[PDB]
Formats: sequence, structure tokens, C-alpha cells
Amino acid sequence: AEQAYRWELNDDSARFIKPGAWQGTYAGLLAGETLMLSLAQMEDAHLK
Amino acid sequence: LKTQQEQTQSQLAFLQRKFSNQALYNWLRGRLAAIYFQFYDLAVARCLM
Amino acid sequence: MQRYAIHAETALILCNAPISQRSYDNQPSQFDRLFNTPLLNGQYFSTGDEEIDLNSGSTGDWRKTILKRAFNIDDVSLFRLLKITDHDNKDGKIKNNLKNLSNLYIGKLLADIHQLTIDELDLLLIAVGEGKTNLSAISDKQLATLIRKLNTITSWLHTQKWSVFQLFIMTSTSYNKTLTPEIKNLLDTVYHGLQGFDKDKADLLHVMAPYIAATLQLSSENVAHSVLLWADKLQPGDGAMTAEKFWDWLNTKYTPGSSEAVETQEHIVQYCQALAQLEMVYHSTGINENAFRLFVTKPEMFGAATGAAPAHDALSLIMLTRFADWVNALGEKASSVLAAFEANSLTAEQLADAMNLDANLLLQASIQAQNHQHLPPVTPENAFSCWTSINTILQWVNVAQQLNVAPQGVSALVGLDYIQSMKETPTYAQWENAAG
Amino acid sequence: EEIDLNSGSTGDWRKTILKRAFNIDDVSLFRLLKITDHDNKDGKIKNN
Amino acid sequence: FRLFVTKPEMFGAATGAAPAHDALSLIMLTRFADWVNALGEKASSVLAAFEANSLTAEQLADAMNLDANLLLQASIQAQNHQHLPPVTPENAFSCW
Amino acid sequence: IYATPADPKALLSAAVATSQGGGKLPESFMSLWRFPHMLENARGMVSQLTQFGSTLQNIIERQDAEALNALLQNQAAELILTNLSIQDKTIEELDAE
Amino acid sequence: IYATPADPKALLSAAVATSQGGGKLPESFMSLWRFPHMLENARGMVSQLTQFGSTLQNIIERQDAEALNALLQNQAAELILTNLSIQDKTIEELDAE
Repeated sequence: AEQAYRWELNDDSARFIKPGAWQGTYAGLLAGETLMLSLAQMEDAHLK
Repeated sequence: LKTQQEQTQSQLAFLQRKFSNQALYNWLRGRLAAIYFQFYDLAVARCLM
Repeated sequence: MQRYAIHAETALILCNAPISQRSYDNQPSQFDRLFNTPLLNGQYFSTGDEEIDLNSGSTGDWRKTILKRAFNIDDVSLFRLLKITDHDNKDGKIKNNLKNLSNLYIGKLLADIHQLTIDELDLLLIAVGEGKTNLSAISDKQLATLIRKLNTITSWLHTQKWSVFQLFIMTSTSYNKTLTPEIKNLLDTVYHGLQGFDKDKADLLHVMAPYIAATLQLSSENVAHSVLLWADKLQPGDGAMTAEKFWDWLNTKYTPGSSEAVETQEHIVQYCQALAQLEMVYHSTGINENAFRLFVTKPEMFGAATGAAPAHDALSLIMLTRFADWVNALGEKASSVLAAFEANSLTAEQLADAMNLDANLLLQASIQAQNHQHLPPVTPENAFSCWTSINTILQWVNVAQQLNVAPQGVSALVGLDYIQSMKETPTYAQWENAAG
Repeated sequence: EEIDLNSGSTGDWRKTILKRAFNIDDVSLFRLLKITDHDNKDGKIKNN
Repeated sequence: FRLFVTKPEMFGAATGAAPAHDALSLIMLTRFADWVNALGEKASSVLAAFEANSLTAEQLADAMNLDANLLLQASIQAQNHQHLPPVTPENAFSCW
Repeated sequence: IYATPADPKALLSAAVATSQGGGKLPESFMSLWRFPHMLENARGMVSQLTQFGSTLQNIIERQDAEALNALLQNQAAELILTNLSIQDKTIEELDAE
Repeated sequence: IYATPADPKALLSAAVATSQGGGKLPESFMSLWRFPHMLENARGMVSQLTQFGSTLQNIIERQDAEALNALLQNQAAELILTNLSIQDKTIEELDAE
């Protein structure tokens, strides 16, 4: 979904998904809640 | 009574070494409440849209 | 003699007097009953110009042995007793003077009468703030202040049920440099949380606060913001780290998950263990969540100097606990006083409603606190807006309720001072009114 | 004779006997006066 | 326990040997476990300094609640006498 | 003369509540979508905010349940030291009997 | 001379936390679908990751609740051996009385 974001708005430098949602110390219990925020930041930046 | 002190310490060692201790839910609360505020500013934005 | 249940000659040493060399009642002298109560192998120990090597690893002569028998310590605690006495001593060797033996013995009595070890005494004198003062060059005034500070704190640790080693964690300014797994979880959580941070849009201390509280085991973000805001005023560690310097290192030089040694890594661990010390200070001294923010922002409200960083030594942890015991004694009216104390609208009539006292009792205690010479002076401006002044006024109540008199009845006894009488002697009638 | 019963007046020997006979201090003796006499402006009463 | 199964030479075994599980080696794991429990809150800062080779006598006396010169003089006298595993200044606080 | 000790005092503590300030509404944005297509976009956006709030409420309840259990074991480890000193005085009595 | 025994010592244990390393992001892939059709594909993909995480959090809580109950019964089976030896000394006293 990030590569489809980069191809529609001509911004190859755009980055919303960051390598920190999985924490192996705490077994990654908030991995889904972190990526759901990053998908919400991606679409809100798409609507604007 | 020296056994009950040894057993109370074996419980206190269990509450501090299990995965679901207080240090887990301090992390789960402190991280989600940073997500839950940043998600709110995006959720109230589309209520305005 | 009454406070520590000791003899008159032992209390005489604590008043900066040398060891006596005179017999009293056909009993040996104080110098003999310490050093020569049996003679060690038929050799008398006398004062002279002989050197006594007091290092930790020197199997010295027979004179070092008598210093160990008279003081009931080993070689290791005798070298630390010397550093409590003389910080300026380069080597371990001292002279066999009566002035030097009385200064080693005055340092051992400070550990004996407070039930302390030489280790527990040295770590306490650092926590007091008297960790740089010499017992060899101390005066009569500074020594009575030093014993008063040791009397106040050790009797306070019995009521708090803390050890000296537990107090030293909350009062230390030197930190460990070793990267623990508890700090790796702090360095990872703050790094992955502040990735899209803009300096102009938000405060740094506010957005770090959910991720600082998640890894210091804090139940609140209001506490963690006050934890970070206090450490910007000390700049702890060898790197003098602020939270703004903390993120500039963590953004550009830290890699999460690596075991690689970063350049200024040891200055970061000293900062992250000062934040963990803050977690121990807030939970031990059971202070209010809003009032802990008032301590870290406006310490002049709590007795500190204006424009100074809030200290965390043993004298300042008593003040936070006596403040916490004060707000617990207010009960349901504690929130209405602290809201009137954060502003400058706290009056004596509002406080006597919450203290369950008479309204004129705190008025007369506030009048008498301004007419006498307290070294922090109580003025009508800071009469109920500084904590040292409120602690001063509440002592006029605690003495007047002890003597079953008014606060001006206590002040009638203060006017009967012998030194104050030299400028104006009280007549026999003024004693006769005060006796009634 | 007047007896000054204010909260902050180190009075004569007559105020002292009122404190000994009633087992109170100066502060509770002024409040005992206001329970007795609300109409008293000052603290001074007569020795009636 | 990962340090025992990867580097047993840190815990007194011979270099390049498999970690044994006999009765002499189960005492050593328990006396190690009773040692880290006696450190309390400063146990994680010693074991992180023990997994690396940066454990000193001054750092250990802070966690043992001992004098700093007490573990210094005990480390000096442990090197001047003939122990059958010899104590050297290299492995003075990096071997169990 | 024999003086009776004072009665046991009742302990009390404060419960001062906190109060953080209210926020302000951000500036609105005129998007491209119509009302039945942006409301459905906003309703699934708010129904995820409900699931984050029900999850955050669960974590605080589990945080205060584990902070209490760690308190109950640190208090039970303190009473066992006093009851083990009373048993020393029971054996010392039987050596005195 | 009679020597008093030593005071009861306070037990203490370590609570050394763990720390596993962070992961790296895999290489991205350019698919065929547009943004509103791959985001809806990704949102239902992440909302299942939330349900796996809430299920895994439930299993760990039930694991530590059953590991505690097995500990509480192995400790209660040890105290019953000592209290059954005290009752042997109660009957032996009544044969000595």
C-alpha cells in the first residue's frame, strides 16, 4: 500500500511504514495497533 | 514459618519474572496511549471531512 | 548523655574535646581504657611523633593493632575512618598526636551512637551534604550542626524503615555506565516512538513522556513529564545530559538491537539511570502527582533558593515526606488547600479549617513567626506560600499545644533568653507572669 | 477590673486564673467569650 | 542460562568444552543463582557488566553493599596465593 | 501511679484528583468525496477508535491488578519477618520455663 | 551465659529483565492494485494481526494464572507435612502428660 501511494502521487521519498512495530522483547503485542496507525497516517496524507 | 517466608519469596519471584508482570502493562499502556492520541487527531479529522 | 545513653566523657569527645589523660576515681584515664586496658604484649601505647600507617593493605606495627582494638574495626574500615576524618591526607600515614587520635575517635563515635558502620557513615555524610568537610579542621559550631543532621536523618530512617543503602540510591549523583537490558528497552521504545517528531509543533518533554513512562514502570505520564523536566535542571552524568541532547544522540547515533559500543554511550546510561532514580524518589516519598510537578518547576515554593535546581539529597527527601505526611493529614480538604497553595491565595483561616484547628490559633502562630528571628525569615508575603514558613508556623502550634499554652505564651519564654536579657533584663514580675 | 480576653494579649494575673480555673489557653478563652457574648466588640469584660 | 550454554569458560569450565550437568555443576549454577538474588536491584547492572569483560571491584562492591577497598584487597590476595584455578588480573572478575 | 497509654490513632490519607486541560478542534478540510462516502470513511475510522479505547481500558485494569498483587506480596513478606521473631520468643520462653 | 539467636534475615531476589533486538523492514513490492484497493487489502490484513495479538495476550495471562495455581498447590502440599508433624508432637505431649 506504500508503493501504491508512491506511484499515484509521484513521491518516491514518502515513507510511512517504519521498522519498529515488532518488539521481540514484549513479543510484539502492539504490532497490529502500530501498523493500523501507520495505515491511517498514510490515507489521511493521501486525502490531503 | 521459615518455609512460609521461602514460599512468599517464591511467589514474589514469580510475579517479577513472569511475562505478564507489571512491567508488561506499563509498556502496553504507555505505548498504546501514545497511539490512541495520535489516532484521535486523525479520527476527528475525518469527522470534520 | 541523654539522647545517645553514653557517659559524660564520651559526650565530651562529641563536643570537639581531646581524649583525656587523667584518672578520675581510682579508675584509669580515657586514654588508657581505650588503648591500654590490657597492655598489648607488655607495651604501653603513648602519644609521640611516630608514624602509623593506616592504609587498607599494610600489615603495620603494634600501634596500628591498638587502633583496631580500641575502635573495634579492621584495616579496611580504619582507612575509611581516616578519609572521613581527613580528606586532605594523601597517604595513609598519620602522626601519633593526641589531636589525631581524638579525630579518629570522634569519627567512630558518630557511627557507634547512630548504630552505623563506617561504610554506612561515609555513604550517609555524602547524602547529608557534609561529604567534603574535614573532622580534623571542624569548628564547634559546624560539629553540633553535623551531629544534628545525623540525628535528624537516622531517626527518620527508622520511621520510614529504610536502610542507609536504600537512602543512598535516592541521593547519589554518581551513576553506573553499564548498559543494562532495562535501559535497552528504554532506548528502543523512545527511538521507535519519536520517529516523526517535529520540534516546532510539539514540546519534546510531552511526547517523550508516554515512552519514558512505559519503560520506567510509571503509572502516569504526568509523573514522567515531571521526571524529564527535573533532569533538565541537574543535567546529570558526566555528559551533562538534557532531554534535548538525549534525542540528538538517540536519533543520529543509536541503532536498535545492536551490541555495538556507540561513542558517548556511557553518558546516556548515566542519564537513563538518573530517570530511574526519579522513579524511586517519587514512589518512596509519597508525594501528590500535582505537587511533584510543583517541586520540579517551582522549588522556591518548597524552601529552595530562587532560580536553583531542586536538590535530591537526604535533607530534601525529608521535606518531601513531611509535605506528603502533611497533605495526608488534611484528608478530604487536601485538594482545596493544595489548589490554594499552588496559587498565592492560601490564608490562615482556610488552613485552620483543614487542620481542624482554631482560626485564631494559626493567626497568632503566624504573628509570632514574623516577630522572631528565624534564619529563613517569615514575612507576610510568604507566610503561607513557602513550605519552610508553613513548617515554621506549624511548629509554633506544636509547642503551644505541648505546653497547653498560647503561641504568645511560648514567645514569653523566648523573651526570657539569657543572651537576650543582656540588652534588656526581664524583671522578677515578667518571670512571675510567665510562671503563671 | 477589666480582664483582657483577646487571643494575643499576655494579660495580668486575672487572665491567668481564668485559664487555670477553666483549663484552657488564651485562644480557647477568646472563643469561649464569643460563645458567651456575640455582642462583645473587644475582648475586655468586667470582673462581675 | 544462555551464557552458560554458549560460554561455559565464563563459569569455570575448560575452554572449548561442553557445559557439564553433573552434581558438581548444579551446585555452581545454584550458587550463581543465589549470588544474583543477593544483588537485588543492581543485579542486572552486574550481569550486563559480567557478560562483557568490564566488571570491576568497585562496581561489585556497590552491589554487594561492601567497601570498595575490601574487594580490592581480596582480589590482591587472591592473586598472590596458589589457587589451583589461578586468579590472574585478566580473569579476576570475568570468571566465576 | 500507673499511666495508661494513648488510644490508637486513625490513619488517613489524601485522594487529590488530577485535571488536565481540554483540547481544541483542528482546522477542517474539504475533501473530494461526497457525504455518504466520507461518512462511511469516518464511521470505520471512529469504530477503530472505539476498539483502541476498549483495549486501553483493559490494559489499565490489568496494570492496576498487577500493581496490587506486587503490593500484596511485598506486604506479606514484611509480616513474615515479625511473626518469625515472635516464634523466637516462644522458644525462648520454653527455655525459660 | 545465654546468647540470643540472630534476627530473621530478609530474603530478596533479582528481577533482571530481558531485551531482544529490533527487526528490519523487508523489501517493498510494487503490486498491480491501486491505493484504495490495496489499503483495504492491508487494513483487513492488519486488523487480523490485532485479533492474533489480543488472542496471544489472553493465552499468556491464562498461562501465568495456571502456573501460579500449580505453584500454590505444591506449596500447600509442603506446609501440610510440617503441620502433620506438629500434631504428632501434640499427641506425644498428651502421652507425656
